[PDB]
Amino acid sequence: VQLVESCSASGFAFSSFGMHWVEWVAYISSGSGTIYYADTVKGRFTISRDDPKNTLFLQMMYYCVRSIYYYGSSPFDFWGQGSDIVMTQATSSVPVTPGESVSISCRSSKSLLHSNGNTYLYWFLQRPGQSPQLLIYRMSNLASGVPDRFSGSGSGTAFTLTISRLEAEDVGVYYCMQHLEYPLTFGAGTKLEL
Amino acid sequence: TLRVPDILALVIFAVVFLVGVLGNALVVWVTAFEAKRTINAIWFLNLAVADFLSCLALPILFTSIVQHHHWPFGGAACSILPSLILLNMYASILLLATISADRFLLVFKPIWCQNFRGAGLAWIACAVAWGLALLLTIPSFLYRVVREEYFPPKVLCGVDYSHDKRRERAVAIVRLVLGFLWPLLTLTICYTFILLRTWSRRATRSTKTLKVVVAVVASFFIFWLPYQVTGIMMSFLEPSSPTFLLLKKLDSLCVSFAYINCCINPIIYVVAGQGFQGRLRKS
Amino acid sequence: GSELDQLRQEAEQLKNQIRDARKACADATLSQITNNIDPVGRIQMRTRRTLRGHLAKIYAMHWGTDSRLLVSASQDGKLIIWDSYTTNKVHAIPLRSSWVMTCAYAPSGNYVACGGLDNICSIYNLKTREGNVRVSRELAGHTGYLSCCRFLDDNQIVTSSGDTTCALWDIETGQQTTTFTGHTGDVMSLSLAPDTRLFVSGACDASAKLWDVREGMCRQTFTGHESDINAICFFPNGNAFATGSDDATCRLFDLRADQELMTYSHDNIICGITSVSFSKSGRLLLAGYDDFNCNVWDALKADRAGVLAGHDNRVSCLGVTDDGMAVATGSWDSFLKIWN
Amino acid sequence: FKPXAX
Amino acid sequence: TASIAQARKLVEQLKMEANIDRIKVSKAAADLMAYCEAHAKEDPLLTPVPASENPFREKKF
Amino acid sequence: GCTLSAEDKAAVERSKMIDRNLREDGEKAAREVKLLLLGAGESGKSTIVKQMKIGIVETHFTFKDLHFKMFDVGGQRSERKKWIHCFEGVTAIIFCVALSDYDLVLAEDEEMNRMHESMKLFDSICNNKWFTDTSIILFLNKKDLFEEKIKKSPLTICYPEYAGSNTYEEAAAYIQCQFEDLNKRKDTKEIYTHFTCATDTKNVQFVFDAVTDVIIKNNLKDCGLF
Repeated sequence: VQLVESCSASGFAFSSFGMHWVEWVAYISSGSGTIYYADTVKGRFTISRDDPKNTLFLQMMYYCVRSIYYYGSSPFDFWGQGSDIVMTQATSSVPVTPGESVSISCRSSKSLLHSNGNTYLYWFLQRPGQSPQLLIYRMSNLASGVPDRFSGSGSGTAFTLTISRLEAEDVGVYYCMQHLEYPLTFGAGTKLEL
Repeated sequence: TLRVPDILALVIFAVVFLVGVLGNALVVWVTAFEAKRTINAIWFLNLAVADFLSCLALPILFTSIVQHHHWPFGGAACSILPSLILLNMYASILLLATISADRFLLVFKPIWCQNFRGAGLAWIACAVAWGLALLLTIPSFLYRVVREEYFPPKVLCGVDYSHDKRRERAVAIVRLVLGFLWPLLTLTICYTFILLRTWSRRATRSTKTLKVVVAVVASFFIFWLPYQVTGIMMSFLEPSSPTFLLLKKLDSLCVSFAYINCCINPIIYVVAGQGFQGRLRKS
Repeated sequence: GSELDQLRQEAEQLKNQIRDARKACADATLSQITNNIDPVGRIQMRTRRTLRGHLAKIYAMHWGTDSRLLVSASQDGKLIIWDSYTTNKVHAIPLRSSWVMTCAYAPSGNYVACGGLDNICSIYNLKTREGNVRVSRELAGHTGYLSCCRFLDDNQIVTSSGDTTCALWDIETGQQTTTFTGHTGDVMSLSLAPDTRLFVSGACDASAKLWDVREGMCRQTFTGHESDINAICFFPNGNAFATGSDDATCRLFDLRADQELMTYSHDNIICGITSVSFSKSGRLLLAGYDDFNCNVWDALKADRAGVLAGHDNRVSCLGVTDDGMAVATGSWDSFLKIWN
Repeated sequence: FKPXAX
Repeated sequence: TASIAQARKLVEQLKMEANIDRIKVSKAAADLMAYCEAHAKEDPLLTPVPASENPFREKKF
Repeated sequence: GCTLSAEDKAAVERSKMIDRNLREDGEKAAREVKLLLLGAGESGKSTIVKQMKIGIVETHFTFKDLHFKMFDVGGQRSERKKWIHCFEGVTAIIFCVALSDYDLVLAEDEEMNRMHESMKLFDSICNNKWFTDTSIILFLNKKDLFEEKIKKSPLTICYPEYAGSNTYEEAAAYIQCQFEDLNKRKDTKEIYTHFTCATDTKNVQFVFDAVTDVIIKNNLKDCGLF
C-alpha cells in the first residue's frame, strides 16, 4: 500500500477507506454520504472524489491521510507523502541522550472519554525531512510497522507519551491530535532536539 | 320521517363501513409487513391504503344522511372534502385495472418478465395509476359552490356549472367513458386471454383460475353498473323534470350499492391468498 | 477363510472383554449424584439483537475471541463478519463456491476458514495491509465434502471431510502432516479440547473417536447412538463432551470413565438435533432442534429450563460467547438472533 | 342545485 | 489378500484400545459437579445480572 | 445519531453501504434457471453434457435470452441423503439413461443389470421429500445401439413378463411407459421423455420448453391466480 500525492491510490481499495486532510481541512467518507469541512476555510476550498481514477481533488504543507472505521480498526494509518477543544503542550525542546526514558505531556480542557470508551488521542511522529507516521491511536494501542519502544498512558485531562529505551532513530517532532468531534484541533508543536 | 329508500341504504353504509375498516386495517398491516421483498405485496398495498382512506370518511356521509342534509362544516369543506373520497374510489378502480393488466403481462411473454422485472417498474405504474385520478378530480375542485336558504334555515353543497352546459357534458362523457369502459374492457380482455392460454397446456391447467376471475369481473360489473348508469343520466338530464327528482331519490341507493365493492374487495385477497393465516402470524 | 473367521472371533472376544471391563466400573450414575442440587429457575431469554441482511440460506456461524464479533456463511457465496454490539457489518467476503457448509474463526482474530462440498478449504486474511480480505491458502486433497473446520493455532488447522477422513494441515506449507482414518461412515462434526492437545470427531455410523494431535492416531471410541451424528462439543472443563444425533437424542460422554453420564430426549420431540453448545459453568446446555425452535437443558439434571422459540424455520447453527454474556442463534430462514 | 355528489 | 491385512490392522487397534485405565463413575460425577459449582459464580446466563452493567442490555437502539 | 461519536457514524454508513451492496448482489441470483443433472455415469451423462452445451461441476450457458446453470454432482461419490437438501429449490431436474444397457451387466454383480439400477435410482430421486413440486425431464440416449441390439438378442432377458412383436417401437414404448410408471403424484410433477441419438438438433428446444412451462406455472402460482 502507498499514497502518491490531489493524490493517487495504488495497491489498495480506495473505495472502502475514509479520507482526511492534515491542520484539518476536510473529511469525506466512503460513498461521499457524509462530508465535513473546517470552520476556518469553509467556502473557499472544496473536496471531491473520483473512485474510478482513485483521485481526490481539492479545489483551492498539505497531507492526505487514509482511515477506516470499524471495531479494532486503526485510523490514520498512512499519512501519505505531502466550542472547539484546544490542545496545548508546555514542553517545546528537551535535550536527551539515547538510553534513557523520555516523557512528553499533552493536556485537554474536557473529558475525552466518550461513552463508547474510546479516547480519541493520536500521537504521531514526524522525522526531520520525512512524512509523519502514526505511533499511537486511541491513546492505548500501538500502530503497526513501527518500533515497539514507544508507549503512552494518561487519564482525565492529562496524557503522556513515554519512551522506555531511547536510540539514535528517535529524533523527530511529536504531535498529539484529537478526534472527539469536528473540526479536528492540533496541539502545540513539541520538538525534540538532539 | 325518513323515506323508504334511505333506511336500506343507511344500513348498507353502516355494515360496509364497519367490515371495510376492519378488513382494510388487516390487509394494510399484512401487506406492509412484507412490502420490501415481494413484488406482489406492493401492488395490493396501494389498494388497501386507498380503500381504507376512502372508507374512513363514510361517517360524514352517515351523519349527512341521518339528518336532513346536516352540513355543520361551512363552505370551505364543501370545496375539497368530498373530493378526497371521490378521488380515492376512482384510484382504487384504476389500481384494480393495473393489477389486471399486470397479470396478463405475467402470463404472456415469460422471458421478458424474468430478466427485466424489478420493483421500480411496479412503483412507477402504481404512481401513474394514482396520478390519473387527479385529472378526473380537478373538475370537481373547480366547480363546487355553496347555497344558503333564507327560508327555514338550510344549506346545500353541490356543483353548479351555471351555464357551462357544454363543460358539464364533456366532463361527464370523459369520466363515464374512461372510468367504466376502459377498466371493464381491460379486465375482460386480459382475463379471457389469460384463461385461453392457461387452459392450453396440461402443466398449467387448474380450476382455481376460473373461480377468481369470473367472481372478480362479475362482482365489479354488477356492483358498479347501477351507480354509473343513474349518475350519468342525472348528469345529462336537466333539473326541471320530475325524473330528475326520482334520480335524486335513487342516488343514495346507487352510491351505497357502488360502495359495497369497497367491502367486497379484500375478501377475495384474504380468502384466495396462499398462507394468509401464517402470514398474519409472522407479522 | 479360516484365518478371517478366527480373526473375526478374536475381534469379537476383544470387544466382549472391553465391554465387560467398561461395565465393571459402572457402579453409580450421574443423576443419582446430582439429585440433591437445587434446580435452576426459569431461564427467560429475549432477543436483544436481530441480525438481518442475508438474502439466502445460512449454514454456519462462529463467535469471536473477544466475544464481540462473529462470522456467518450463507448460500449466496457470502461470509459476513458482524458486530454484535452496535449491529454493524464489519466485513463481507464473496465466496468462489456457493455451496458452503462450515466456517471457522481464528483465535487471534487474523484468519477465517471457509470450505465445503468442494474438496477445497480456503483461508482468508482479515488483517491485510491492503485493507481488504483476500484468500491466502487453499488446502486440497480430500475426496469428500468438508463438514467441519477448526483452528488449532495461528499456523495449524484440522479439517474433517466426507471421505471418512480427518486431516491436519499447515498453512505455511499447504500439505497434510497427519491423517486420521478409521471411520466407516462419513464424518459430520469435530471438537477441540481447551488445551489443544486432543480432539473428538463423530461419524454417520453412530460412533465418536478421540484423536491425539501429537501422536496423530485414535485413542478411544464411544458408541450408543442409533442414527447419524450431527453435532459434538466438549465440556468447558475439557474431560467430557456431549454429542447430538439425528435420532432426537443427545448424550453426555466422559474421557476417564468410558460410560454414559446422561441422555437428553423428550417424548414430544421425534426429530433430531442440529447444534449443541455449552455455557461457562456447564450447568446450562443449548440444543438446537430442527422443529423450528431451540431448547435449553439442565446438563446436571437432564431437565428443560427454557425454550428459545423465536424462529420461523429450522435451526442450523448456534454459538455462545467466550465469557458467556449472551448466546447467538442462526436459523435456516436467513435471520440471526442474540438472546440474553 | 343538484344536491350531493357528481 | 487385503482382508487379512485389514483384519490384522483391526486386531492391532483392538489390542491398543484395551490398554486404558478406568475409574468409578461417582468420582467423575463429583468432579463435574465441583467444577460446575466453582464456576457458577461467573455465569451471566445462570443468574440474571442487573441491566446496569450488562453489555448486551436491551437499549433503546 | 446525536449519541454516536465522530468514529461511530462512519461505521453505520459503512454497514448501510454493505447492506446496499448485498441487496444489489442478491437480485442477480434469482434471474438464473437452475438445472440439476443426474444419471448413472455410464448411462450417457458426459455425452449429454457435451451435447446440450455449446466435487461438483458447474456450467453456465445462454439460449434464447435465458441463462441456465447446470449442476453435475456425479463425481461426489458420497452419501446422497446428507447433502441433497442443499438442492431444495432447483428449478428443474434432468435425468439421463441409456436404453441400450438392458443386456449389459454390472461389474460388481453379473446378476444385476444397469436398467434396474437406473429404475431404482429414478424411484429414489422421484419420491424425495424435498422434490414434491419439482419438474423432471427424462432423457433416453443411445437409441441406435439399442435398436441394433434388439434384433440379435431379444429383450425378454431384461423383461421376462413382456409379450410383444419384438420390434424397436414396441420395446421403446414399453420402456417409456415403465419409466413413467414410477410417478406417484401425477398432479404437481410431470415427466418429459425424449429420444435422441449422438447427433441431435432439438434437445435444447425440449429443455427450453420445459423450463418455460415451469416458469409460467411458478409465475401463475406467485400472484395467487393459480
